[PDB]
Amino acid sequence: KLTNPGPVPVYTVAGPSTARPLPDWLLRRRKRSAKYDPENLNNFELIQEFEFEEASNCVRVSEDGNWIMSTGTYKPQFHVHNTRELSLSFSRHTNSENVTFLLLSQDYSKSVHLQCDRTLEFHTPMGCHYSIRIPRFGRDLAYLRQSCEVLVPAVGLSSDGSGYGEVFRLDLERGQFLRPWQVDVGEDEPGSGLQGSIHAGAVNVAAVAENTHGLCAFGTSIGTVEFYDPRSKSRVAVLGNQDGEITALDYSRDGLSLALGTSTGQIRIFDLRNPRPLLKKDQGMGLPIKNLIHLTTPTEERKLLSADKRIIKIWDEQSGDLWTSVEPLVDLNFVTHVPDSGMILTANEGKQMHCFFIPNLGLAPRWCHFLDNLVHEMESEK
Amino acid sequence: MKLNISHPANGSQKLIEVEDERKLRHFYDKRMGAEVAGDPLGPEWKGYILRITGGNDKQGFPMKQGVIAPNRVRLLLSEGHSCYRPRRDGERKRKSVRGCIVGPDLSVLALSIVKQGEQDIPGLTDVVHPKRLGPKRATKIRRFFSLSKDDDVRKYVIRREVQPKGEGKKPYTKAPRIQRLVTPQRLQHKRHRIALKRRQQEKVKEEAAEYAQILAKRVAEAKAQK
Amino acid sequence: GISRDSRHKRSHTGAKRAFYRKKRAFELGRQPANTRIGPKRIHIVRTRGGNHKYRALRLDSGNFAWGSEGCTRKTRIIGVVYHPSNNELVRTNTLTKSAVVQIDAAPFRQWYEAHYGQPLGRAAHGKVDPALEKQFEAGRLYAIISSRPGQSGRADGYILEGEELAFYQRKLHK
Amino acid sequence: HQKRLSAPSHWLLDKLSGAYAPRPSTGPHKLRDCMPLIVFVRNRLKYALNYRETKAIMMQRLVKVDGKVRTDITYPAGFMDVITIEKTGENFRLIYDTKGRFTVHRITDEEAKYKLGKVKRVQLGRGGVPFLVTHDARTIRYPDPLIKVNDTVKIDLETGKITDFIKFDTGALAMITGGRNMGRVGVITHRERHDGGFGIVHLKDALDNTFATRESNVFVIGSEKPWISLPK
Amino acid sequence: RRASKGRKLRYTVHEKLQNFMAPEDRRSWEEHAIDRLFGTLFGQ
Amino acid sequence: RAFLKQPHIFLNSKVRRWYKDVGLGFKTPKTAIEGHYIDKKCPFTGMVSIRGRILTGRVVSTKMHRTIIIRREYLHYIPKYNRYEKRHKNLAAHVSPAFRVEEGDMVVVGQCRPLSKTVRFNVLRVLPRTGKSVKKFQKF
Amino acid sequence: DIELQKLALKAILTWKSEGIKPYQEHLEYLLDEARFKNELTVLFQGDNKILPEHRSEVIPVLLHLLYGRAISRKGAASGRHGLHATRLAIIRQLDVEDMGSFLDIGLGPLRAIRVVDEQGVRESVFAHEPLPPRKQVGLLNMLEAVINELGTSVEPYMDALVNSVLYCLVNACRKL
RNA sequence: CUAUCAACUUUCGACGGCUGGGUAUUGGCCAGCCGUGGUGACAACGGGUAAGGGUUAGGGCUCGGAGAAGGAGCCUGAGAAACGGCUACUACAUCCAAGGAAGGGCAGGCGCGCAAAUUACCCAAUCCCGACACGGGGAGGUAGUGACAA
RNA sequence: GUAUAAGCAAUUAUACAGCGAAACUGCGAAUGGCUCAUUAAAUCAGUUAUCGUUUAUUUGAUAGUACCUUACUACAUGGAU
Repeated sequence: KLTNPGPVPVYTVAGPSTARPLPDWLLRRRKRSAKYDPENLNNFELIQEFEFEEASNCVRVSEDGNWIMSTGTYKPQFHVHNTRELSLSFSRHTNSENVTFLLLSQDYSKSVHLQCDRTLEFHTPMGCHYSIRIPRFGRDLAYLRQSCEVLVPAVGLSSDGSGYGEVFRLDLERGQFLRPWQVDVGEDEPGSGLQGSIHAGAVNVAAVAENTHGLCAFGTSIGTVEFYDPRSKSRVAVLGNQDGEITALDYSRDGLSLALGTSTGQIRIFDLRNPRPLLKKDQGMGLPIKNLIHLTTPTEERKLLSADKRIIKIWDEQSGDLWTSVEPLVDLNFVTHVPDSGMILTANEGKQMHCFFIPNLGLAPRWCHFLDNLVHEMESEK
Repeated sequence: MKLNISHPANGSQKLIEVEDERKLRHFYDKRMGAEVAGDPLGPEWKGYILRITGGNDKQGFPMKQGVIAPNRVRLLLSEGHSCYRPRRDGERKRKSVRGCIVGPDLSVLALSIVKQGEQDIPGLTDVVHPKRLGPKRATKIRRFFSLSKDDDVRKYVIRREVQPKGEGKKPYTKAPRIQRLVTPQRLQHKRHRIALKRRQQEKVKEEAAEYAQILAKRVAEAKAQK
Repeated sequence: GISRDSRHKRSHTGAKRAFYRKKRAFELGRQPANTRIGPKRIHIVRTRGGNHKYRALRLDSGNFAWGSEGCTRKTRIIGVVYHPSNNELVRTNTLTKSAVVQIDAAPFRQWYEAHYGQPLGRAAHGKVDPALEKQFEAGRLYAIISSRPGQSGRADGYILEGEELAFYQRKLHK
Repeated sequence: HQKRLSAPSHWLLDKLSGAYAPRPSTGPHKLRDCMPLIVFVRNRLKYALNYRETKAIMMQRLVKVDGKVRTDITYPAGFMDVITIEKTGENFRLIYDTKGRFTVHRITDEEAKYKLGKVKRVQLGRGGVPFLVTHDARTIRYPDPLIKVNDTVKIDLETGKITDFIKFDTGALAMITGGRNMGRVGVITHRERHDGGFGIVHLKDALDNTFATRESNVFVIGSEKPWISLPK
Repeated sequence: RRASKGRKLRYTVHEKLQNFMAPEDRRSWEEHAIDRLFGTLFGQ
Repeated sequence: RAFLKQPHIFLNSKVRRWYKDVGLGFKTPKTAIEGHYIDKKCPFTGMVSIRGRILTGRVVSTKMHRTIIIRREYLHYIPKYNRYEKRHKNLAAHVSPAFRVEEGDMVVVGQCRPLSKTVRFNVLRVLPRTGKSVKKFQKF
Repeated sequence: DIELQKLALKAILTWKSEGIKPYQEHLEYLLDEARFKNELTVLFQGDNKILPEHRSEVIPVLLHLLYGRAISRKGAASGRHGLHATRLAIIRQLDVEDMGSFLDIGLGPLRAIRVVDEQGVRESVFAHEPLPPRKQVGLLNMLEAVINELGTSVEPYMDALVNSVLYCLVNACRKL
């Protein structure tokens, strides 16, 4: 566990130390053969077996906050950790490298994931209910909860009817594929296969509010955000012609402001009624941004940015200034905060899935109590 | 909370009964491996500092280094970890252990004296305990004794004396069979090895030459037929 | 879940048979490996007979053969440009067999100017196809991957040249 | 652990060797074409009685097969492998008969010094050197350049050197080692190619009986020249 | 047909996929504000 | 699609075409020799080799991409009738673009490594006749 | 000697400098004997190339380390792939001004030698040896690799190269 | 054996070819791309469940799917998806100082209140497994009962 | 292969020597067998092929690979249990 910046310190309590680590086999040979002397005090991990040995894809934390589900790539699996028991509860293999997973229950008792071989897989504790193939390739996943329906965006343009583009939406009380919502993606080559072209033709991100009204927002590769209203099942708005692909999409706690982002690396915080951007920030380099979420240090509101330059930037919302910047030293593919405060679980490319602790953002969560005493010890040592 | 006090340099150890959690209070919320002074413990313990290395709480559970849960927790131990030995090969077993956080619910604390003080613990630092066995391999004996090239580990090895049975016979010595000691039989082993190498290559050279002249012979006969 | 047996498919005459047995160990087929660009990540898999095969998951460099002149060099890999199997693979920047990808040209240009002498990309035996010269002036060549990155643990292949080169330029423009 | 009846019927066991029968170990000769050393000692030669007796005899260096001491009990010794026993100083060789059964022959040292082995195949080994595969699973490096497939070689058995060779020839006498006409010593008179698999030879005896055996089962012994002492 | 392997949406009910989750209606707004906002989007 | 190629012949050199004979008394056709067509399952162009059984037959459905269907007729002895009965068998074989396919001809095929679930044979020598449709019956 | 190399590089990193500061991981990975080729090809033609600003501050220590790894006899196997491919790799990935400073490091005593004067021969030079022949063999193989990888960029380095190789050739033929 | 089974497949791709992935390897085995099939009155397809070969005078002789409380995943090893282990869920059951801990099969007797063949001995021979002449073997033989007969 | 058992049993040139518990290391347990909804040329049997693959153990042969700027050197190899 280290401390990267001066003013607002970040703490990488768990995570890889090196950018290019060797084979674990050679590391074990060296450790059991030669003489070593490691920093035994501050070197540890907080959750046993928090790795995958090849890479990682996605982390989420349950609504109850007792279950951490995390997928990894080789022998493509997902581990589930009982965070009260601070260890690996189980580890289940699959047939291909997971793209995106969403939990359903407040515990881990039901999960689903869009999976690289064009599949939706449904996991119980008892096992794995039979997967459903979707016709066209997937990009992300969302779940209408007030009316149970999982919906995936897809790349390419539809088969017949129109040439708009599709978000496959199937209900769970009904079971069938209801209907792909018609979302225009852009013009394609007429001489092409059914799985689109290599340059464009993609819907990327879906995001839905679960406590406010819930406008189903979709983001398309020509930089175009659309809005569908549930209980109407039709298009409401089209806005935001941007230069980058729309890859960022999340609502606020009130249910009014949206924050979307362009793969040049430019975030725009919009209102749902004022088409002028409420806030604009171009940041980092040309590497495409990946994820963004609102969060409140319980007095003040702030915003996450995650992009694969090893850059995560916590911005302010009421001012726009940069609060904190963190360089995760390796690639990273997903970010999540614990719902309590202060800890950011980050899925990466490296072996060890790494989490950050901001003391100025919040306290240590209800299952690692001594992490505050550990930051305490770091301020003792420095 | 009894304390298993161990002096690793002198090689001695002693359990110490400890009442007065008011005296013990400085140990609380300290991770395994943290350095703590023994001056708060007792007036005899002036100038000492000691590290902690684990212990067992009530209901007898071990304390594994590297776990932050202060309560009892439930890990999954693989082969090469502490507090578990594998029943069979390749086994991963889920066991419950106590985290590194020294709480009030412990029963024994493993403590190790790292720097002494001016006073002496009576049963702890006064008593010396030797190492059980001396070094066996030749190079480690050489590093232990700082011998020169001509200084004969065969006569500088450790010896141990015992008495046998037979109603008090002569005392009897024992010597540890120095391993990495070069002998003429080792020399002849290596020499016979390289002799085997050169004999084999000599054989293949001879047979290759004879096959060369036999192929010249058979090609000459086939062309004389032609 | 994944297997290679043919019990579940239909008969040659178009019939369905129960043929209910259990998946044994010799019809095992392992999960695929999306070999992507990054630092070197290779997982070792022991297979029947105790053979080792190296599933390469993240690769940066491989070697490529400019064997027309008789050289080959270990260069980096920028990113895939076209793939005959899947446009999703072209999107997700995956390296498989027969995958055309732009590679760095600097060791090749170094070897060229060292051997023949004339600068390239800035006598009568040192001659270049003009399309290859344009690739050198841009500094990012078109090569193909022909080594199996999944079952060999290395990205190696030959540079593109001539008819295949122009064919793949036309395919990229398609 | 097959039964005595299911054991091959050409290494003989009487009606009292129990319901079981040993299986040969892994070695040069094939499973069906083997005579194990315990069955050679205590069932055919009867130089011992019991499994433990044969264990003791084979444990002391007393039975030598093909010039090398053999330790284990069930070492396979299928076909034309000389068996030198020094305490009796005898050498035994395994041939077949007209019916197709193992027949043991007694030989002294002069004819016991060499072996006659059929060539399985020939290739180039590592380093670019031709090597030669017998049916005894013996590999001879650097052979005579005329020795093709289905040749026969007289082997020194002391240095393993290629002492002589015999050529596959129509007009030569042979011995059969397989097929329904197994073990019928006679002369090769005809070869039929049948390119596409399973070439045939037509082999008659010395006394006017024609039959068709396949080249794989054919084992060349000599044109007239019976280089091994066949039993009279 | 060119489409067997899931390529067309077979609108067929699934036995195990029948009754997974009950709808829990979690919306903090009284729906009049929300559909009045859907009326008063950018367009009005 | 990608560019098709013979596996290890160097094309773009600034300084050939490989085709092997199967043997068995066969002759490679001239379209296989010089015709620039390329396919991996052709025994004269690809790396597929022919060994084992050699069979004949008559094509029935040539309307397929380089694979024919062969009706194999023979006489089945049933003991209850003590009579011979006609039985047709439906094979398949990978057809090379070297030869001129004719429907109803007499084609010799050869056993190869399994190229598909049904395709186990390669065509070697067609013999052109005037074979008719399904209504024709003959042992071949 | 690789242990002395590790201690020396630790000392140079003790010289806390902003020039060496962004490259210490590349230095230790070049030095670790199981990461040499991969660390080389991530150093050169990677995203984190040597910045030309403090290139004059980082190149000397990097080049002395490259000479150490190209001179090492411990970890090398046999054959051309044993240490010859390593030297060829280093010289192929090097640059020409870097090559000039490197050959300055490579020619120890023979950096400032003069083989020809205003007169023809310098017998006072040739009847005195500053180098053992083992080091001469190493120098000469090194320089053959340098020339073979250099090509036409030899022009600013002739007045040293020809002096070196001619001194070696004439001392050899005098030893004949 | 059957047309009270004449249409079947494309409802897990059905037949190709090309491209790759994975497999020890070939292969629609799987992922993209496009083509149109493939089977059938010479009996497809379905239905019924009643699931032999070789050794030739003869009879004899020899040989012949799914699971280890239940799904699901993983591990070693040349050879297993071992049920040997683990991991989570479910269904049981046991100990306790109530904080906690380990665990799942076969054989025998009764199965009316009235009934009837051993809870036997040894690896002695044949055979098998090991660092190995010596250790270990639930195949194998030896023994006991019988008026059911003969 | 690893013995300093604080294990026995001894002397006629003293690192060790004979026997040798425990322990580390290597091998072994792809069956001997039990239960029950069955498998209707797919298994199975003949008949081929592997130029489409794997193989511990078996026996046979088998591997020429130095120097190559450490030199004002190094020359009885390390650490763990």
